[PDB]
Amino acid sequence: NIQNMSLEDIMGERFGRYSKYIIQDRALPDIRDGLKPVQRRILYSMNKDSNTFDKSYRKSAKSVGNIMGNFHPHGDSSIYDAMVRMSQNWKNREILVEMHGNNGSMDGDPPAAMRYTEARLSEIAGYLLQDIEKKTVPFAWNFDDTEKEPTVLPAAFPNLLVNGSTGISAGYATDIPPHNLAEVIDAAVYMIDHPTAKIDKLMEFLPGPDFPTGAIIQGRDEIKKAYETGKGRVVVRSKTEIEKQIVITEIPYEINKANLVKKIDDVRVNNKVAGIAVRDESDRDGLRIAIELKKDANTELVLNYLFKYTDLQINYNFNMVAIDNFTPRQVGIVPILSSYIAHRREVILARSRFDKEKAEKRLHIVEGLIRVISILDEVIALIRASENKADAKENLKVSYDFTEEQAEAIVTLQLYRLTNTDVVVLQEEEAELREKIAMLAAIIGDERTMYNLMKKELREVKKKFATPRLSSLE
Amino acid sequence: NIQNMSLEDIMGERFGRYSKYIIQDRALPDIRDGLKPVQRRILYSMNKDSNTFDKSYRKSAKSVGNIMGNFHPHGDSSIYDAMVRMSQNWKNREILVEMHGNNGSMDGDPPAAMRYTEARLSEIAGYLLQDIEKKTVPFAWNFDDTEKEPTVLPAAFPNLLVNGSTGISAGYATDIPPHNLAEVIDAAVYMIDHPTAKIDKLMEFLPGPDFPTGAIIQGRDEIKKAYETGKGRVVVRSKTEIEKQIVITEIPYEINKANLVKKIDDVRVNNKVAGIAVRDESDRDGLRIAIELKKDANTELVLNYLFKYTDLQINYNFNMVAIDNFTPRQVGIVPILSSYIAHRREVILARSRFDKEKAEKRLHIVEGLIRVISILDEVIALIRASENKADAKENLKVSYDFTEEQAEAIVTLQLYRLTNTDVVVLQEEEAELREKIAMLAAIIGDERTMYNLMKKELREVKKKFATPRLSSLE
Amino acid sequence: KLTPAQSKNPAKNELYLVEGDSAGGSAKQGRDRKFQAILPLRGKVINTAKAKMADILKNEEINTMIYTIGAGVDFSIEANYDKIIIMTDADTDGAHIQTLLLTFFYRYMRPLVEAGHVYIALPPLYKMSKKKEEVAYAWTDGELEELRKQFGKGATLQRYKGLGEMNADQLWETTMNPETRTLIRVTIEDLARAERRVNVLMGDKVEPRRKWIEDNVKFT
Amino acid sequence: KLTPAQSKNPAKNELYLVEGDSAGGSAKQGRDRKFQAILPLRGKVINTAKAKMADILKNEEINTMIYTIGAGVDFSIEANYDKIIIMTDADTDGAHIQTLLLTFFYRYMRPLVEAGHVYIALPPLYKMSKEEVAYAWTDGELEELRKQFGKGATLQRYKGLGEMNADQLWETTMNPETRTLIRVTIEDLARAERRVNVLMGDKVEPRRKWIEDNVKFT
DNA sequence: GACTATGCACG
DNA sequence: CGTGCAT
DNA sequence: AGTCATTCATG
DNA sequence: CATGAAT
Ligand SMILES: [Mg+2]
Ligand SMILES: [Mg+2]
Repeated sequence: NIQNMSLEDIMGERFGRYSKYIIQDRALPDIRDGLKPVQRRILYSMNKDSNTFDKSYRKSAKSVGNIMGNFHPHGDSSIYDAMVRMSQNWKNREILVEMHGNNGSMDGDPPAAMRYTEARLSEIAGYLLQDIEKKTVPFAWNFDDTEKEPTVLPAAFPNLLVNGSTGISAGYATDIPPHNLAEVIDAAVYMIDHPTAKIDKLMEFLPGPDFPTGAIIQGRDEIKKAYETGKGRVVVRSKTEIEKQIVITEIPYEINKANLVKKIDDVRVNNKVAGIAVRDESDRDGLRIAIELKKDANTELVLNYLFKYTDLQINYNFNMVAIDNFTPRQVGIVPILSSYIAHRREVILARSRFDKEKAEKRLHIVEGLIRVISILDEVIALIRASENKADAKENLKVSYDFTEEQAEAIVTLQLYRLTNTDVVVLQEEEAELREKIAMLAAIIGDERTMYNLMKKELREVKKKFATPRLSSLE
Repeated sequence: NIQNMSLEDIMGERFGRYSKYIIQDRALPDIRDGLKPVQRRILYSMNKDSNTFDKSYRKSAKSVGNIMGNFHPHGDSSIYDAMVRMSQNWKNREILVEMHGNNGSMDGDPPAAMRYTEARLSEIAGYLLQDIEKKTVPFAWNFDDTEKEPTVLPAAFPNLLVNGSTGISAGYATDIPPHNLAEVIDAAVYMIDHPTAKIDKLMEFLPGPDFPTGAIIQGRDEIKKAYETGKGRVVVRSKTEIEKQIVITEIPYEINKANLVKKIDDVRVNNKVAGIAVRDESDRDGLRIAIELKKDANTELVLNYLFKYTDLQINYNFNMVAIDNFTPRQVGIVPILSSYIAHRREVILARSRFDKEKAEKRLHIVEGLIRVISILDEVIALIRASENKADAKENLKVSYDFTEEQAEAIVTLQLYRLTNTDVVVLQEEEAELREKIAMLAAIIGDERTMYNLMKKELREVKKKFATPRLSSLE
Repeated sequence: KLTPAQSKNPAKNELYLVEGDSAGGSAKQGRDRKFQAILPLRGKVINTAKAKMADILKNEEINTMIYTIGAGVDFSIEANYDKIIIMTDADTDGAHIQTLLLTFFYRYMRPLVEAGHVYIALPPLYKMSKKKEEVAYAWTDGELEELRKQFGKGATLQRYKGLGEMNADQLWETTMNPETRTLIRVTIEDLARAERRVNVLMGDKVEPRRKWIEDNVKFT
Repeated sequence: KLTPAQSKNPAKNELYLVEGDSAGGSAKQGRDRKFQAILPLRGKVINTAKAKMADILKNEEINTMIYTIGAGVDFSIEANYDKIIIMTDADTDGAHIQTLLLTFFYRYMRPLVEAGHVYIALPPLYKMSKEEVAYAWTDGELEELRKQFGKGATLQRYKGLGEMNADQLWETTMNPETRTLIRVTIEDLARAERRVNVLMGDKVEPRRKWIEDNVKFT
């Protein structure tokens, strides 16, 4: 047996398969929850295993094993390395994982081996997962068909813009700068009300990136270009002070403090510029790089040179590419924001639909017990005169035409439950349910009532997690 | 602040700590279940996670992570490597782990990386764990104080002799050849009856090692020495056939088929002996090494040479050292067998004690419901006239002087349970319990009744897992 | 280091190229050592169409290949096997490596490919199972759905996320034993088309690759 | 490769010898870079009393030590630090490494040890919390800590140094103000030689006896 | 997708 | 040298 | 207790 | 030459 295939065609399929899997499944973030698969699987798994901010930490390696075993058929290092990135405040604006021990740093030192460290999900992360358990989101089978896995998260906040993301696949790469959770949500809410929103106005809310590493960002013009088109180049300058000596207390995002320092001193030794005279004195709680100068305090020339010749000033590039509709799009702020909004809509509606059914069920059951409490004597008498649990059930259905579930509920009632015969209490819950159901039915078919609830939850999230800007605009 | 210490004393403590931990906690097997800690923790963990012979396999790495996280604070490789050894039929006589995929082989090829493979506990392994859950064995806290871990296993069979063990610590090393599960248990049972047993008689039962790799074992005299003293040297010869050519179909335990083959052909090329004329033709299901000869069929001289000059015949050394009473002993068969027996005694007694309490509890409860079924009417009437579940309980205790647990049991009874008012059925269980309790109370204080039960279970285990000898004696 | 066949007979002896040592084990084990050799690579292979000459010949994995095959990069022929068989894990990362290995052969060892000596071996991804056992194999997603329909309830599904994850007997019975196996035979039916295609996908330019994706990758 | 201190001042500058890169990170991070250098080793160190000369000097980890310290193996002195501090994970495998590192210093760099320049740093194993927080260094300490915290307490065990944070490593075991160090001196020579050669020796037979007689397997 | 160095006892 | 748990 | 090769897009 | 997911 042999199938004969060409080189062109074989190369064709085999490439197409991979190129696709890479784009969707590996590198590129979903435009909805702004996560790559590994990220999502880590989050879901940790949370399912209730490994959460409020409870004790847990041996990273145990976490990694479970992810690998249940959801993610790949290297441990790929997984844990990714998990670790999510614990890095100089990398992410709003961290989704808290790790206790050594998880690297700005000097670039390598994260401690996984067998050493311990991890949990952060607080805001829970918000990414909020409502997951109330059928709010599409599930798929895992690779084994053994257990079910979310295809996207609920997403209480617009993670995509908040923590940015990068970014290397076949044919596509992505870079998305972090943003100020507060400011982002502002943009979101504004759009929720005025959908036909122009970028200029949105910019009043989201005025450009917010790097966790602080720093100065200059390039209003190109930032707009980025927000409209999806591509742009911006300038980022470390933040400088002069002491009577040059003090550095913020550096450009994605830049390596350690090497940055060597490269500067290399300037001195090569005496590539005048007054070069360089020390790093940084400790747990503050960044400090001291460039202390000699005689001819040509400092302005020296500083201006350093900006040009070293990575004290660099440019950051925007390549905002996410997966929308199962496909690679290069998108601006408007598509991201919009698509996030429309997502939250599906979420809210799906949630409420689930909540409503649950309400209606217990309601039908409560409606039931209320009837029973009136016939209790004769009801029990029947149950006793019955042969089997099942026969017991079948007799109530026949006689007092109760329903099926109503029957199981009456029958399985324990005994001390009879200690509480009181149609008032049940009636109290009955009101409660009826009011919830009617509230929900509104959201479901009330489009503006729906959008308002969105706006509220969003505002509530802003209040909880909002923080001052770290990066400045020039 | 500074504490001033000498070199002698510091070196003293620091060595003593390590030497000890290594001996007890790492290298040396417990004389009772014949396991090293890693082994035990693997077994317990897998089983607790119900990863068992009867159910589907599970991603080794998930298994490894859990062991590391809960019980075993060390390298994954150390753990998984150990787990893999336990899956190796050419290494262990009776395998305690079944692994699906590549777990190495006789050619010595390295086991597939853990992310690739899948594993479960074998069937006989369950027997090592049998009764674990009925307080049969001393527990300790894990390193974190989060969960409790067995300090030894129950041990339905004498694993120590069966799967042997080795064996490198500070001051001590161990080598213990595998044995024939059937023959071992014979020895055990005989000793159970005739404790003052001499080695000569025991030898009639356990006549020396049984290697999973088959082979020929010659050295009756030194085997006795080993069984008495704990140290001995034995000769092991590969099993040979002549075809009309030398055919090899069994090789010496712990020997490397691959290199063994090279070393033979090296004899030919170096023409170190006469008729050297060597091919390995082995496939999944059978070992075959062909040494096909030239003209002067000095074959006997050639074979006799090969035995001397290569590892076709080697000697195996006995260094039987286990941990008894928290300490290193070099022990013979008699101590091993005895100490195993005495263990099983504690197990059986502890088990029965647990079983008895459980019996007595439900019995007290059954005794209770039987009373109630007579007063059912008035009882329910009381419960209804009661305010709280708790008040409900307190009223029965006051009025019908029921007990505390009896009360919870009556009160929590669901409703369809009233469908079954029938003192006959309860009385049936009541008999059952009383008969079990009285049986147990016997074992507990009946020493021979206890030993008999041991003998039975042991025989039952022999019947289930027994297999023909693989290794032959000359 | 390689695991060679007993007989050295360039007429009927196959060289099985594998994605790593772990898979290598599985291969070596389930296999007819009379005429089957096994050569491990260390993961993803150098893009021979994106790097120069020195960068290439200097890389261990390509060099080892060149040696164990004979002919050489120029080329020349009959050494050394009448089949060079690319056997990668069943997933998509496997398909990438196939893509890379093929371009290397296509670029340098061209006569080899034109000749009809380069094969792709097609090992299972999924195995589904329901003394009485029913067992089927799938090779990609779609196949899985149909298999699932067949087995209906009860079935367990196993996915070989890497070759070292299936056993010896399995690898043999399914994908190596010539009696019951099936192989893909790679031939080039233009030259111009091949060059055209390889250079876009495997090329260095990106801009065209991207377009080729957009236009042809069906992200349904 | 090492992480050296800002000032090069052999009068007050310490060299912290660590069990690996993962721990190295924790060290480098929580630390006063003015006078604290950090030098990682790749796990268990060569038994310098069981191997020859060439085997030894040829091993990377010993050689790197010799270089970064100055003096040399003969020896000579004042380079390069007025403290060489052995800081190993808190468990027992740490204690083994301490044993190995000490014999190397004792065997070759003897003047160093006789001088009073070799230190052992004593980082926590267990931390218990109820916030009320205590630290334990070995088993026994744990029991007493457990009694104190009674119910509710969570216990954490640093199974390796890279498992505690920066602030922690500093506050507990590196900051001279609140830290405590062990200072290793030799108070015979003959006794030291005698002892080292048994434990660390090559002979086994004596070591074993030393174990039986003195290792309390309670 | 793989690899390397160390301790420890023993023949 | 290699063996089996460890760093 | 560590380490190394390779893909992929972009400046 | 990183960068961050992968073999
Ligand atoms: Mg693969
Ligand atoms: Mg350690």
